[PDB]
This record gives sequence, C-alpha cells and structure tokens, in this order.
Amino acid sequence: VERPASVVKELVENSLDAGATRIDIDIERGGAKLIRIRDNGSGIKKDELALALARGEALASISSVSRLTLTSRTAEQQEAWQAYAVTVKPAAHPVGTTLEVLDLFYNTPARRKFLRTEKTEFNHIDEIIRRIALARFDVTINLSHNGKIVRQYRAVPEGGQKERRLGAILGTAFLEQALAIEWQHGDLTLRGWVADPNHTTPALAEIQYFYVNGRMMRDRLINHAIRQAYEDKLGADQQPAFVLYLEIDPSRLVHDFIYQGVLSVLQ
Amino acid sequence: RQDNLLAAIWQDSKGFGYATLDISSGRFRLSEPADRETMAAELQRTNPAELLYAEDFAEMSLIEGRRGLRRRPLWEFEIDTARQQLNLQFGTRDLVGFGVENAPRGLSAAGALLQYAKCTQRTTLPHIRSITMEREQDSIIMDAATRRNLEITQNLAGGAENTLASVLDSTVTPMGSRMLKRWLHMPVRDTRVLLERQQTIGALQDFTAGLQPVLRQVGDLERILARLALRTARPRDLARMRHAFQQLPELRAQLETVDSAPVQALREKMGEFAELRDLLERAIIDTPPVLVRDGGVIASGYNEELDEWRALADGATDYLERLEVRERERTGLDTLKVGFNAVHGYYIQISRGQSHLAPINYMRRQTLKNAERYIIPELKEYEDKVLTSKGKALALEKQLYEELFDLLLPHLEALQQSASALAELDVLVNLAERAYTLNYTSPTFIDKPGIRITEGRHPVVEQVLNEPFIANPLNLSPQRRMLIITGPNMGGKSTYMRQTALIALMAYIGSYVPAQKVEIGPIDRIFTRVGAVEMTETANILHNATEYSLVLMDEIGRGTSTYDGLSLAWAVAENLANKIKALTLFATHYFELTQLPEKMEGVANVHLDALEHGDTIAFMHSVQDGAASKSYGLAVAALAGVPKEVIKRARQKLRELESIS
Amino acid sequence: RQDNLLAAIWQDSKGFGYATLDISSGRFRLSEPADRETMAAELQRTNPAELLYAEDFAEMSLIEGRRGLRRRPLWEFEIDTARQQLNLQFGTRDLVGFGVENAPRGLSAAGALLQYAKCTQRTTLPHIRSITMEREQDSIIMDAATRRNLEITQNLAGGAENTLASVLDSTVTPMGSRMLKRWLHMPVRDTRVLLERQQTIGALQDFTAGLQPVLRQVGDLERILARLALRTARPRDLARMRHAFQQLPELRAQLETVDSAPVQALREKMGEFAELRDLLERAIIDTPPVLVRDGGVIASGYNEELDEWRALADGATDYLERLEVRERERTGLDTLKVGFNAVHGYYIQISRGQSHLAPINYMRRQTLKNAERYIIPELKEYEDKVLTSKGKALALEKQLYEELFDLLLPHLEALQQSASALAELDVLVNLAERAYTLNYTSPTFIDKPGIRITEGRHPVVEQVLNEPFIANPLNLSPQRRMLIITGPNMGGKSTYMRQTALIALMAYIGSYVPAQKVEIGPIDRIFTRVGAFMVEMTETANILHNATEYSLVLMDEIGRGTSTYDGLSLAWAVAENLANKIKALTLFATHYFELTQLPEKMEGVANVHLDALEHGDTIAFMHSVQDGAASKSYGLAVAALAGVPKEVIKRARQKLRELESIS
DNA sequence: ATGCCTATAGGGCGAATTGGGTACCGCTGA
DNA sequence: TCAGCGGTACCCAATTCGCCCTATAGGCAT
Ligand SMILES: Nc1ncnc2c1ncn2[C@@H]1O[C@H](COP(=O)(O)OP(=O)(O)NP(=O)(O)O)[C@@H](O)[C@H]1O
Ligand SMILES: Nc1ncnc2c1ncn2[C@@H]1O[C@H](COP(=O)(O)OP(=O)(O)NP(=O)(O)O)[C@@H](O)[C@H]1O
Repeated sequence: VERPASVVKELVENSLDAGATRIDIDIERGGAKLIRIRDNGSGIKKDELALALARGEALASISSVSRLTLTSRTAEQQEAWQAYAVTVKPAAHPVGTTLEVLDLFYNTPARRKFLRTEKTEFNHIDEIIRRIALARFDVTINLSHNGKIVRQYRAVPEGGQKERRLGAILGTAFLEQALAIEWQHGDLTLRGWVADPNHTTPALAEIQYFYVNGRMMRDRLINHAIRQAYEDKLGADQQPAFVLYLEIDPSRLVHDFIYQGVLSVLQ
Repeated sequence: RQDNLLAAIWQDSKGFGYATLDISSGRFRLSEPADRETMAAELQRTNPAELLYAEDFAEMSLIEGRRGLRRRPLWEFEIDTARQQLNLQFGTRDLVGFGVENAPRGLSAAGALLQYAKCTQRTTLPHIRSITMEREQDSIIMDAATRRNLEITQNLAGGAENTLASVLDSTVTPMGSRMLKRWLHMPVRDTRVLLERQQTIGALQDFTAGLQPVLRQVGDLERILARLALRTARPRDLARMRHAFQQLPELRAQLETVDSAPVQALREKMGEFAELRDLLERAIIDTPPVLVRDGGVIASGYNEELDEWRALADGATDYLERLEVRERERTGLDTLKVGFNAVHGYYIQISRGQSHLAPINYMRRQTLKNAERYIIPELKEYEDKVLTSKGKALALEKQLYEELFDLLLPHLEALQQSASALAELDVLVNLAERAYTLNYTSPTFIDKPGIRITEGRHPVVEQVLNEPFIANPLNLSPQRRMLIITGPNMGGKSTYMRQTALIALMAYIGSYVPAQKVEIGPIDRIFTRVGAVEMTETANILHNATEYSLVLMDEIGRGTSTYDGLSLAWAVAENLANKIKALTLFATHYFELTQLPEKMEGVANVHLDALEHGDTIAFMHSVQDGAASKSYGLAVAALAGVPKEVIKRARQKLRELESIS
Repeated sequence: RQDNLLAAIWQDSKGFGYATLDISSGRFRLSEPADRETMAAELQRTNPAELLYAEDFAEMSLIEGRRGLRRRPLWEFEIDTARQQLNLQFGTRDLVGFGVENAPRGLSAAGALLQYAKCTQRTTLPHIRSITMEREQDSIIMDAATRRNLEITQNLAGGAENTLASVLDSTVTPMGSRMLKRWLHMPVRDTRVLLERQQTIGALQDFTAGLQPVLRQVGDLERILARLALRTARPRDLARMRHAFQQLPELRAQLETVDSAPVQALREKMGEFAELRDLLERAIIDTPPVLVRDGGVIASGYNEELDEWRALADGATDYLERLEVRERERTGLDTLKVGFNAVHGYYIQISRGQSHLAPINYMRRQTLKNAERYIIPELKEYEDKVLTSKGKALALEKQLYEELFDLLLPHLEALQQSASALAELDVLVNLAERAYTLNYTSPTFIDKPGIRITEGRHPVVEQVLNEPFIANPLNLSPQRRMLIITGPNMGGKSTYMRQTALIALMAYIGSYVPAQKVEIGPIDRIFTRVGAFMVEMTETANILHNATEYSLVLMDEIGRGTSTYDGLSLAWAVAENLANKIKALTLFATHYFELTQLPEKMEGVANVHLDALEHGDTIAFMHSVQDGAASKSYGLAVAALAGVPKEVIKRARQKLRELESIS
C-alpha cells in the first residue's frame, strides 16, 4: 500500500466486490489530504466493521495505518454506522459503503519522501480508475480532484453504446480510429477495439491495455502477438493502440487465437 | 346576471396601473398592465359600471368608449395620500403584507379609488379588509423573500457561491450566465415552451461536450452588439465578434445531426453572417490594440489608401540609417546617432567632445548634459512626411472603423437574434451538461397542482456537501395539499422544503430536475419565509396564495410567547387546508401542530427521523410518516461548540420542565 | 506558582500563527501575530516548556534561543487534517462556535499541536473541550455578524441605506465617508485617543458650519494622490487638487481661533503647500478637459515652447479666413469656403454650379455630389505646420504633465498626511455637525465594565422614523450585568439592545453619543446573535467561550429552537453561565417569560420589559423600558397590525383560549 | 553494467480575477 | 435650461494563480 493509487486500487475494487454499479472516487491535494470512495454496493453491519480493521485484509492494511473513516448502511433497514482512526458511532449515508480516508502516511517520514510529488500521483490514481473503468462497463465511476469533478465514466446498459465512456477513458483521438473485434473459437471469446495502424499517430501509442476476465495482467506474450499483427498487415512497425477483452474457461494456443482475431478486423 | 363593479386607472412615463371594487362582496384588487392591449383586455374583462380617470390621462382612447366614466383630479392619484389613507383603512403600518407595496403605478389607481369609495359610500366598509397584486405573467409570481432564501443568484451573505446559479452556471460565456439567471427569476409556466426546452436538453445531452468549447470562443457578443449600436465599439470587441462568426459554420454542422425540431429552429435563428465574417477577416488585424485611438487596427489588403499612408511611415528606419551612416562617414564623428523623440521629433545626437566638430548644415534643436542634438532640412522634411502620414492613415482608420458600423447595422437586429440564440444555446447545452453530469430527470406537467418526487434531492446542497444527499420522496396533490415537517435542527426540515422549491423552479425553466423522477402540476406563485418583518411576509402569502400556489412557510412561531405563534401557525395551516387549499409546506418546530392531520382534511404528518446513539446523534435525513419524537437543540448545542456543562444544565433544567409534560 | 506549558507555531507568505496547551488546567488558545516582535513577545509571554516548529520555518531566529524545541514535518501543519482532527476532538461539524474558523494560519499551529498533544499525552484530555482566539491586538474585537446585523456600514441587502454610516455619513467628501466607515470598523479603545476626538468634536460643534463648504471643494484628494504615485493621474484630478490647495490658507485661519490642542495639531498636519498651489495655478488651465490625450491642459505662461508650438496652431483660423476672403474676391465665387477634414486635411469647397469656374492654380483633392473640393500649395504647406505642431505641442503636454509628477512626489508623503488629516477633519466636523444638530452628549470612560445611559436613543432608527424615538436609559455594571428583556413583537427590545450596541461603538469612535448623558466602562468584545439554528447556536457558543467580564453580549431570541423546552433550557443555562461563571455584560432580548424567574435565581440578573397598550385587535407600543416582565402574548394583536386576515386572528383567539385554558 | 522506461521540476501557457480606465448617468446648484 | 462635472457602475486587460508539458535527469529489474 506504498503508492496513493494503490490505496485507491484496493478500495475501488472493495466496492466492485460488494456488487457496486456506482463509485464516487474523490481526492484532494493530489491524494495527500483526501481519499474518499463512496459506492451503492452492499453495506457492512456495526458488528463486522470493528474487527475488519483492528476485503478485511485490505481494510486493516490501511485502517490503523491511517485516519480511516469507514461508514456504511446495510440495504436491510438499519442506521448508517461509522468508524474512525477504532470508534463506532452512527452517521447517515445511502445503501452501500464509504471510505473518506486521509493519507496513509502518519508515523513514516521515509514514506513522505517516497511520495513522487503530486498531480503526477493523481494522474497515477486516474490510470487505476481508467484501467478499472474499461474492466467494468456496468459500474458508473465519477472521479473528482480538489472537489473539482474530473472524469465521468457512466455505466452503459447491457450490450449498449460503449464508445462514449470508452472515449471518455481513451480521449477523442482513439474513439475515431477504434475498430471493434469479435473473435470466437470454442471456449475462447475475444472482444474489444484496435486503432487502424494506417492512421495510428504518436498520441494514440499511449494506449496499450489488455484485460483477461476483469483482471489486467502486463504480459509480454501479448506484445509479440499484437506487434506480429501490426507488422504483417502494413510494412511499418510503430507503437500500437488497442483495448481488448478475452474470456477463457477457468498459453501458446491463446497467443495464436489473439493474432488471428486482430489481422481479420484491420482489413 | 351581472354585478355593479367599480374601477380606476392611472399611468406614468413607464406603463399603466389599475384597481377595482365590488360593493356587494367587498373584493378590492390591483394590477400594472405594461402595454395597451393588455390594459384594454383588463377593462374588457372586469367591465366596471363606474370607471375613474385622472384629468391628465394620456391614452384616453381606452376609456372614451366605456360607460359610467368619472373625470377626477391628479392629486387624488398621488402615492403619498394613497399609501397613508389605505394603511389606516386596513389599519396596517405598511401594505407589504398585501404584496402591493412596491407597485406604486397601480396604488395611484387603488389610492384614488378608495378616496372615491370613502366619498361615494361615506359609510363603514369593513368588507374592504384587504388588497392584493396580480402580476399573473406566464412568469411565476415570486416575492424577493424566495430569491434571497432559495439563493437562486445570491446567498444570505450576498455572494454568488452556494447558489442555484453557481451550480447551473458552468456556462462558458457571460451572456449565457445572464440568460440562465433571468430564466431562474422569470420561470416559464407555458407548458408548451417548457416541453420545447426539455426535448432540446434531452437531445444535446450526448452532444453537450463537443459544442461547449466552440461556445467559449464567442465571448459576450450580446454586450458587444449594444456598444456597436451606440457606435462606441472597441477593436478587441470586433475581434471577439469575428472569433464568434468563425464558429457559426462549425455549430451549424454539429446541430444539423441532432434530432430535435426546437434545436433545428434555434439553429436557423442562429443563422450565418459569413458575409460579416469575410468583412471583419479582411478589414481587421488578427489581434489589434485596445483603442482605435492608437491605430494598428485595420489590416493591409482591405483599403488601398490605408496601405499608401502606411507605406510613408514604413519608409522610416532605412532613411535614417543611411543618413546616420553617410553623416558619420562625412563628418568623422562615430558617436553620431539618429533617433526619435516623442517631444521634439527626430534628431542627430553627437557626444559633447565631438559636438562642436559638426558641420554648418546642422541647426541646434536640443542641448543635453552629455551631448548636443541637432536638426537638418532633409530630416525636418522627412519629419513632416512621417508625422502627417501617421495622422492621416490614423484619421482614415477612425473613419473606416465607424463606416464598418454602417455595414454591420443592417444585420444589427439579426445579430441580436443570433446572439440571444447563441446565449440560449450556451444555457441549454450548459443545462444539458448539468443534467448529464448530475443525473437529472425530465419532469412532466399535469393538470392539477401537485409535485410527485421519486428519490429527489436539493440541487445545490447535494453539490457542496462532502457526504451524499439522502434522497427524499414527496407526494403533493389537492388531496395531500399540506405537510407538517416537524423535526431536529440538521433534521432536513429547511432542506426538504427548499429542495422542493428549487425542484419546482428548475422544472419551470424546462431544465432537467434534481430527482430520479418528478411529475408536477400548475404552480403559479412561489412564496417563501425566513428570519431577518415576519408577520408582514406571512400575511402577503395568506392573501396572495391560491389553490395552485406553492407555500414554503419556515418556522412560523418565532413569536412573543409559546401561545401566539402556535395559535397563528395552527390557524394559518387550517386556513390553507380549510379555505385556500394551496399546496403548502409548513416546516416548523411545533410538534403541537402534529394534531392537525386528525383535525384537518388534506394535512399530513411527516418528520425527518433522527436516532440518537451514545452522547452524539445521527439524522437519517429521510422524510417519514409521523412527527418529531423529542427536542434536539440539546444534541445540536454540543455540535455548535457550546460547553457540555450548560448542555448538562440544559438536560438538568429539561427534566425539571419535561416532568410536567 | 510556575506552569508546565506546551506550544506550536507556523507561518505562510502573509504572517504567523500560534497555539498553546497547559495540561494542568486544559486551556487551549490560538493567535495570529502579524509582525516579528509581536511574535517574539508572545513566545516570551507564554514561555512553553515544549515548543513545535515545521521543518521549513523561515524566521528561525525566534526559536533558536528557546528551550525544549521540537522539529516537526510540514504535512502535520496542513489545515485539512487540522480542521478534520479538531472537529472530531470537540465533536462539532465546524469550529465557528470557537470564533477561530477563519484563522487558518493559527489553526496550522493548533492542528499540529493537537496531533502532537494526542501523541505526547495519550491520556484523559476531556479537560480540553474548547479552543479560543486571543487576538495579538485587543484594541477592538468585532464579528462580521455585528457588522452585517447592526448595519454599522452595510444593511442586510448590501447597500449603505439606514445604516449608522448613512446617518453619520453627511460627510461632504468621499475620503471623509471612508475614514468614517473604517473608524466604525475599528473603534479606538485607547482612552487618551478617544478623549482627543471628544475635545476636538466639542470645539468644532459651533465652527462646523463655516468649514464644511470649504471641505466640499477638496473632493477625493486621497484617491487623486494614489493615481499621482501610479503616474496615472488625470487633468480634472489635478484641477480638484489645486481647488483643494486654495482652501488650505482659509482652513488654517478658521481652525487657528478654535480652542483644542488636538485641532491645532491637526491644523499643522493640515499644512499649506502654497508652493505646490503656485505650480498648478501657473501650469494648468482653470478647467481642462477629461483626458491629457487631446491636450488643452497646460496654461500659456508656464512653458514658453508649449506656447511656441501652440502659436503655429493658433495662427490657423485667421490664415484660412484671409485665404477664403481673398480667393472669394479674386475668383468671384461666394460659395467658396475653406474648411478642415481629419481624413484629407484642409480644402477649398465650391458649389457644383460655380465649381468649374475656379482658376488653374487649384488642384482637385476631393470630388463630392454637391461640390468640388481643391488644394493649393499655400494651404498644403500650411496643412503641414498645423498637423505636426498639434502633435508636438500635444507630445510636450504629455511629457510636461508626467514631469509634474517629478515635482509633486517629493511632497507625496506630506500630501497623504495632509489628505488623511483633511479626510479626518471632514469626519470630525461631520460628527461635530451631527452632535450639534441632534444634541449628542460626550460619554466619559470609567475603570470597570458598565454603560449608564440617561434618556438614550437608537442613533439610526430615530432618524428614519416619523415619531421621535422613545429614548430609554440603561444601567449596566458588574453588579447589574444582565437584563432579561421580555415584551411584545415591535415592543422595541431588539431596538433597545441594538441601540445600546451602537451607543458603545459610537462612544468608541470618540464621537458624541445618541443620549442625554452616558458614562461607559471597558467593552473589549462586542458579540451579537442573528436569527436565521445551525447559524444561531454556533454564534452563541462562540460568545460563551470568547466573552469575558468586560465583553458586551447582545443575545436576540436564544430559543428559535426545536421546542419551548430545548430553547428555554439552553437560554436558561446561557443566562446562568454569563451570571454565575463569566459574570459578563449581557443583554438577553427573548420571549421566554419563564426566564423572568432568573433575577430571583441568579445574582447580577435584573427583570426589565417593553410596556405596550392593546385596545381591541389594534395595539400601540409605548416602546419604554420598565423594570418588570411581559404581561402576556402580543403576536395575536400584532398579526392584524401586520395585515394578517381577521379570519386567522379570530381562529388565533379561538385556538388561543383552547391552549390558555390549560395554562 | 545497462538501457529502455519513468517520474520530475522548472518553464511556458492558459484560465480566473480584481484593479484600472471608460462610457455613461443623473444632477446640481447657477 | 444647462454645461460641465463629479460620481458610478461596469467592461476590460494586464496580472496573478494554477495547470500542463517536455527536456532532464534518474532508476531498477535484468
Ligand atoms: N437530505 C439531506 N441530505 C444531506 N444533508 C442534509 C439533508 N438535509 C439536511 N442536511 C444537512 O443538514 C444541515 C442543515 O439542515 P437544515 O434542514 O437546513 O436545518 P434545520 O433542520 O431546519 N435547522 P436550521 O439550521 O435552524 O434551519 C446541513 O449540513 C445540510 O447539508
Ligand atoms: N424606541 C422606539 N421608538 C419607536 N419605534 C420603535 C422603538 N423601538 C422599536 N421601534 C419600532 O419597532 C419595530 C420593530 O421593533 P423590534 O424591537 O424589532 O421588535 P421586537 O419586539 O424586537 N420583535 P422582532 O421584530 O422579531 O425583532 C420597528 O417598526 C421599529 O421602528
């Protein structure tokens, strides 16, 4: 839990695991003086709150290590209970859970030096959300900084228009060049988008993201498979731009499944 | 089946003022029809059997075809006597509690009618017990008490932060900020016009982001056109106008794809003045200086002769360099430098040691401490061609610049329409962005007065509050036409009341409302009350409010004793449930009023449930069917900082008082 | 005897912020010393056994000679954590009820101290329940709530109508209106300076009439001096300055006869600067145009070379007239007229019928619809000498005008002192006018806190009303240190409260006070409560914590609460507190008749009420303060007088006797 | 070692923003 | 009437504050 974006990552995930379709992720002073995650997920009882801190792994990994203010109201008729620092008294909050947490950094001087300025650190927080956003197209995420609402990733209906939010995450540049992919061989199902290598510019080359059953894994296997496909359509071998989604039944065959899916879409 | 009705009318330089009286019933009323046809329709409507007019009435044509006419003096229609006489007639110290105090044009008619009534009748007329103003514009009738309380444009302090403006005012251009502000002080109630906006706002929800940067380029075109009409426009104003003209091809393309006939209409009203674009592009430099006084405004290529007189002033530096060089060679003085001076003009300066080694051609202009400056015929000749060419090129610049007013003013009207349309687009697209951003719904209008909110929220409070707004449901109708909202401080008494008031107003600017779902009925008058006077405003609401009016009574009961404010609140609630049947909201601390839902038909008990745990407290902020459980100032007192020892003395004195009841 | 004290300090670009804590008592204080020596004196005064500082503290010289020093990180002194931590410590939703909310510089120290206190002690600290701002300067303590409520300078709307300003602001010049507004913002409490003004105002009461017309000639000299320093001053600004300079001989004569050493001191600070008068009199025309841009500013006789370049432009109309005449004679064309054009220059226009009957000397410049305009060498030569001489004379006018800044700026300081003194004279003479007109009295200051008013009145309400204010007296002291003011609505109990507040403030600008006779004691903090609970109770708590034995407390309707059992019970404890513990000067305007049992309960408290006579539905308010309590409710009687329908009033009286039948 | 990545801090540029300048607005004895 | 005539509101426009960005080094697993 060393980077401020790490705290986010865990906590934003903690909402998704509670079955959340709305995430209010809020920050101030580039994540140094506010880290707030509010959801419309499932609430947590006054009982389970206490010893979760004193998901229960991550909550405790930050709770007594920060000024953590964990409040929630169970969907079942109750009164929103609220913790601090190890003290439960009731607040009033909607169905779900909220962690208006201040900087983990408290008794660690060296961890302040570890802080890589800020603005850059909320730009890293943005990337966490930006990634998580593409993983879950069913969850709404409104990202804010300094009280200023920054980015607005609104939940698309099941098999709806994905491009707006996609374009919100990846800017207008990619959205224009976005060529959709739909490959399927047995248990393996590949979906997503690719920018046309003909009109691929330096700005688009910043986007290289690959999601496998929700979780993103930065694996070099996929880099070969993609830069094999980007080479064997047109001669030029520049930096690609893509966002792709593979669903598999819970390696080298998968590599070949990927490559074949791309080249057919581009032409 | 007609009655004997009496009336009076008077006018100033501004408009007209009107008043009436039926001697059978005792109904006395007031109005200020601004135009003629409205005034003619008002006489035609009431149809008085006896009609007053002041000897010097200008627009006589109205009354010369009416019956039972009465020529009256002027002094009778004077506001001083009118106010004084009518105050003592009703027995008040002011006519603020009739909502006519700041309608002096109409009070001249009312004042003259009563002085005539007191002279026509000359008996006791207690039937005349009240008057009321009826600015029944499609615009909603709102006392300034509402605008200062709702904080539409101004908070309690006097700033424009934590307003409905501040929130909705993410408008890119100032003329958008102002049309937004005017809409909020003049809510449209023409259900057709409101639906025109709601269909517009729904279609631009998707395209909101792309249009907004294009609108930020325009600037305040509306106030630039006002200076253009005055013939006082500045170059930097015309630069903004050109920058705006370039965006019209772009906006005509983006809005062409959008599916909304109102949008396609506004797109045509926007029009295109690409002819005026061409003129200003050719005429003016990309970014000229502040004033026309300084010149350097009109670009080269527009006027041949501008460039001619410029070419004289441009052949300057090379003429002086070759002089400076030749005269440095010829004399043998290397400190010789030819430069300009605003005061004296051009000159030839030589160092004091080399000064008197200069030739006989040189005439002394300026003696310095360190040098001797001179002037020669060739310079003094070249001095003339510059100084005059500057002025004549600059004079041509002033004349051309005013001539551009004669080229633009033919479209002046069309540009105001375009500017209004562009300003309206910024508002609508801004609201389309706000409704997209803040997840607002389209409220649909019904026939009878009533607001049905589904998980609604305070459009301002939710935005600035760190925590989420606890959404509140509402069901107002002529069946449920009043809600006794008893509760704690930080209960949400004031919030749920004022949240309802904004929802109505926001719904009546055709803008998407802060709620999951709203269905709302006719609300003509929005009347509001808050502590600074008190009784003055409440009475106005009593007299003015109708079956359709929205009443927002806040803590009536800040009184002389427990009894005078409970008794009045109980009577006012009865009145608005028994007689008037207005859509009424009566947030209050009087739990004794919670005996009215059993007393009255139409009144309903609601409360903002608060659950106290430990020493501290939680406020659910959710409206529940019932009443307040206990007092909450004790719980709040600590939360306002107060030492716990007088909270202790409060709880120690509480149980001495609570032991009785 | 000797204490164990803990403290912390931090600074921004603006000034310093400070905080302390004694673990024996549980006192927790705050301050914002603006300058260095004040900050050094504050450390020297408190003398903490343990002292905090942020790693990047700039002015280290303060703390390098102190004991038990502690180097702390920066982030600990951040306002975000400070506010959050301290809010949950006290349990409040804001620190407004400590009167420190808008002191963020000091809260950085307090925020860092508590985080450190919670860690140094880690023990029972409920003896810490509050923080308070002890201002480095205690000359006067005023809340924005007073300034907005009393309407000293600004009414509820935001304008300056029916304020204490509007009344006292009959000042002839705007710089007088502003110094009047600042004094009201900063009431002087230095007895000597207050008596300096009262002796000044007494002496000018008679001489006020003569001086006031002379002060109206000055205009806003203060803002003219601001532009003079910026080198952006305008001719009509310099015209006002000269018009002001001419009045200094006149004012030095009128004030010489007046018997007041403070006036004679102000008269010397007034100065004369009859040299700077001579300069501007010679330099500038009596009334020049708005801007310097188009010249016509500097008078002839000042600069000989200005007059030279003018003489070229002055030999203009007669040169063209004699041409126009000679050419009209020679040609025989009477429609021949020689005129100027900005675009083309000068010309000779002849009517179209006579146009082609002109001589061969004439060269065509401009063809018109109705005429033919021409140019000749004599004119085209004369055209040059004008156009250029205009610009150069005008250019010399810009330079000379900027040079006059070089001549005036040596006395810039002395003129600001003079302008401040002239502005002060307008204020003082204006107040001396008000005191003369309304027969205001000179209040004299005593040692212990207490206001003794004899037939005193609301200085503002009395002026606007169409009935003389029913002036009422007062008797405050640390013996009679609270008054329970019950009575009707429009009873005049908020008025008598607010009338007392202005009287104190007006007495503390050294101005003659709206009363027959006043003797007043030290009032350091003027605290007020403004109706409309989360607004109301926050301010009341601030006034509980902050108010001292000497502070003036002005409670209005403590009790606009969730019931008559919460509001009373609070108000009850508040009255006890300010009579039992604080024993402070309190005016408690309320409708809680149950609190009228406190004069028998408490020592220092006294029952008073506003007499009113009701006949039928109508009611008449005597507006006179009587020792006792309110008779009954009065809202019923008022309701009708505010317009409320008799259908409500009857239903009020019908519901009244259903409720009054119980009690 | 090392080599491609990666955050960084000063610098540059853009967006608010309030003082300064202007066009306007009564208006004030004369 | 009247001609300044000072005030006054208000629209700029350079200034101030915050946001971005690209050369400028480091950086850490390999
Ligand atoms: N529905 C709500 N959701 C969130 N916060 C709320 C809600 N209702 C009220 N509040 C908060 O409650 C506080 C003030 O409540 P409000 O209802 O205005 O006062 P009240 O209960 O009438 N007492 P008073 O302060 O005298 O007006 C503010 O902090 C509001 O943000
Ligand atoms: N001494 C007085 N002489 C004449 N009129 C007065 C006097 N005191 C108050 N008034 C008038 O009384 C009215 C309001 O008085 P005020 O003291 O505000 O009433 P209250 O009893 O305090 N109730 P509230 O209006 O709620 O503050 C105004 O019209 C004042 O001008």
